[PDB]
Amino acid sequence: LLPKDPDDERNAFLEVRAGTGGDEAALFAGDLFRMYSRYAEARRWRVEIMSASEGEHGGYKEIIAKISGDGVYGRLKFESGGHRVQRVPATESQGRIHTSACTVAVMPELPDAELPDINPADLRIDTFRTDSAIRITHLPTGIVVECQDERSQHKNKAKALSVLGARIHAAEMAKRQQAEASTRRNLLGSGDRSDRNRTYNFPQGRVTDHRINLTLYRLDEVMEGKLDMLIEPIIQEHQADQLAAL
RNA sequence: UACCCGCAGAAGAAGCACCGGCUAACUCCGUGCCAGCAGCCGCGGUAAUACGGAGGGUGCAAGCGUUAAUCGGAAUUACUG
RNA sequence: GUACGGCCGCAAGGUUAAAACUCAAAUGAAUUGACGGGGGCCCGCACAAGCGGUGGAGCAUGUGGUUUAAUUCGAUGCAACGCGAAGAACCUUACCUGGUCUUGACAUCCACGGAAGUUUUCAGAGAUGAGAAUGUGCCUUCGGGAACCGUGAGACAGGUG
RNA sequence: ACGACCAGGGCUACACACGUGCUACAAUGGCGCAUACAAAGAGAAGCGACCUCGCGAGAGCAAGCGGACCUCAUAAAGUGCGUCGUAGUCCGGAUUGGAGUCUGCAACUCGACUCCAUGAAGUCGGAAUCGCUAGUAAUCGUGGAUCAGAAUGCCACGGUG
RNA sequence: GCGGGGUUGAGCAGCCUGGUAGCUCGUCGGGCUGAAAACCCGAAGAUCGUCGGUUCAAAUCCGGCCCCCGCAACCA
RNA sequence: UUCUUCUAA
Ligand SMILES: [Mg+2]
Repeated sequence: LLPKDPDDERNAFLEVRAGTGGDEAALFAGDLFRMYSRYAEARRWRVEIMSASEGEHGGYKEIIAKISGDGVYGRLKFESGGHRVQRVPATESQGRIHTSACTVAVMPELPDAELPDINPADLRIDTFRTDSAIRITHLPTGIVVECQDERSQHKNKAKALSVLGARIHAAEMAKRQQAEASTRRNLLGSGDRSDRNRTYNFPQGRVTDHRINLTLYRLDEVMEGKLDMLIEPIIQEHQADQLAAL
């Protein structure tokens, strides 16, 4: 009955990087990615890693994936933000609590047909080491998306453009939503993609949201993909933001 | 005018600060190195006497705090010293 | 001991000498320690002297990793790794997949209704579903209870969380 | 329901990586026959002779012994002879087919063992690294617990040295 | 416009008159260390830029192209 | 002869 965001039914391009705190966050970049792998397989969604980058110490410097299926952006759009891990390092033999965090970007599946204002004069495309590596740079936004992991040039080009065109959608629809003042009533959270949304205390096994301040000692389950325990009450409060302003 | 006389009924009249230590005075609940606190040492990194609330208590009192400000403590420019 | 200025110098620079700022310390000796690619001493299959073995092979066994609906969990320098576990076909099993159950398997309390209990048929993977003969061991100025089943009420249980 | 019960699963998966073992790469050996020699334990439905039958795994009889009595119980390395003749071998045994045996509701996952066939790798192992100072190392058997069944493990025990 | 070259990941040898893919580090894995380095040990990886031809056979020889790299774009 | 380093209750 509620007027919904029509990009919710789109799928999700996904962008995870390493964060602050050292290898712990870079591990925690790789640690979170297994959960969404468990989640999207539980959600019967196809995980498609478009590009990946470790810190070569067991932790991912970054990773770009696409998760596709049924209403994938409508379940993952809330996740974009800071997410903190609290644990004890293995090189520490005293129990000094180091803390680290990571950065999340969730974008709708935006086709280039749904991107009419794309312009190759507004693009800068680099081909390097038949050369298979593709670096596409969107000139008015400065958005640079590389793809080199495929064996051929044509496969890397569409993969570097689709994430970039999603980042054009990620830039512009954020710049449309932050411009609209009364539309943010139907919005759970701040609307910026930088809030420390959820803290992971591992010795407590604690999952603690911060936008609704929902605390769970269910981390072992959640890390293995029991995440609709969290995503659904977010939407229940997100649509409570939608219903109470109507 | 001061002042004096009766008049009504407990009637018409109490608060602010603080309680980890220094420093008199504490428990409980929320809270979780967040929110905050803070003169100093310092708290909050789930069991907070230090955060917020409750009660309870301390201390002043029609004020109570805060800040600014000057000397003091400082023999910390030392004549004393 | 720096900036600026003065001073001096052939120059190098010297000399005179700040403040903004920032910290809640800085330092001094001395003490117990620890540590030393310091010194001295002593001891150790520590080295030396010896013997065999591992690492190569195959397999057992364990962990990691990976995988899994699940591969239950713990132990991971020495001092985890044929460890927990002196022995996972089921059981174990703590895990998965379904099937189920809720004063609950169980403790005790509390009534209530059948003495228990005895044999059986069928459904069902089984957890269970009605059939189905009974008994009166116990006791009583005898709810038929207690033993022992079932029902109910909550007290609570339970948890290898 | 992080509680209770049932079946089935899984705890045994599998590119790998490591630990720890076991068995090898042979002639001081292999194989065959003959023969010598323990110690310590275990045992009542037990240990189960004895004989029977089965190539054997076993099956049946069923003594005997709660055990300084009987059973387990024949120690093995060895000794003696024969044989193999320096080879992937009469080394070595992986794997796999077949066919059983036993256990236990039940051996698909997922058992142990027998028989037949099969006969990988392996011809002393890089950098490295381990153990051990005498009955020790080395090497050879035996037993025990755990245990329905099921140990190259663990715990003992002797032999040689 | 003309010359040059395009080679395991990388940077490069060999490119030899065509029967012929080496190096080094990197990588991977062990060893060493309490750990990381360093070092040691062991591993693997190339269709020789491209489209073709000549050839018994092309990295090789040849031709065209892609890429650059050099060079030259003069005299009033 | 040679011989470096150890984030953060
Ligand atoms: Mg090792």
